[PDB]
Amino acid sequence: TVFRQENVDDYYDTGEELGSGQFAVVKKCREKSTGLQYAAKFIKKRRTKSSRRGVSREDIEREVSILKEIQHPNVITLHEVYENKTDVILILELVAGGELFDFLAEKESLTEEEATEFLKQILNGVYYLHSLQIAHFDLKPENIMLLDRNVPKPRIKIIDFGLAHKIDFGNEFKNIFGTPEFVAPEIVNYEPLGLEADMWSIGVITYILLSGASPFLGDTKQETLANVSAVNYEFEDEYFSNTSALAKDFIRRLLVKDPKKRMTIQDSLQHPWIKP
Ligand SMILES: Oc1ccc(/C=C/c2cc(O)cc(O)c2)cc1
Repeated sequence: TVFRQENVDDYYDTGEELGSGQFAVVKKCREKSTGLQYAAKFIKKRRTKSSRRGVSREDIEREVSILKEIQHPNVITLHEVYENKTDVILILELVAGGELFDFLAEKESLTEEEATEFLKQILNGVYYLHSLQIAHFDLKPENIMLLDRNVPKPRIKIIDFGLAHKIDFGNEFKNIFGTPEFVAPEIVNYEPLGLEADMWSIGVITYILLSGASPFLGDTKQETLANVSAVNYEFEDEYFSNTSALAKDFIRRLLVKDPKKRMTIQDSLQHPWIKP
């Protein structure tokens, strides 16, 4: 599928940089015809078939195809796509309140009410995605953006569909692999993957929200991955002594090695810690 090949600068002006990663940079921008503001994600294309730099056309097209399906208050949306010889440029919805990661670095730990206010929105977004058989595969606090961080109960949107896949057979076997602290054991073990992997990541996020600590983090990536595969985590009393047993139960039923025994998104919404 081809994208708009007019110069994006003919239609948008860019401003502050929002972040950058291995293959992409995101810049705030403003559409000239409407004055409306967006986030332009410039993804570097692969320059040869066998290269390891840049992102393959197949991978870019997958991210775009999934994003085109999405319209939900808790998930980022896609406005337009441009391309030139060097980049594909996604014109994404602008969510300007910063990463949940940075919000957490300030509070250092959330109350259960604050955590569940965020988690209910994350669960609602993931429920929408999983209902469409979309596995995100990269859920973590850096990929949850706040609309406005200066309100008591910030609203959020899930971002970053660079690893997302449609799961139309119940599992995909593609060597998908995200951030070690957040990947499920089936990712670590290179096993068939499905929607269940996201539910594990939600368990990790919840543990972090409540404690400020990462459940599986070792001193090296290989230690973290070994800890994940072995389900090597525990609720440290220093962090969790005043946390409810029901909150621990919610986490415990997500950090389950066997994907078939792990809570699904629907289970998580009915769990007594979440359900009103
Ligand atoms: O509306 C938005 C759409 C996308 C983004 C992306 C921000 C971002 C943050 C990082 O730490 C690294 C990165 O590569 C990108 C921010 C807002």
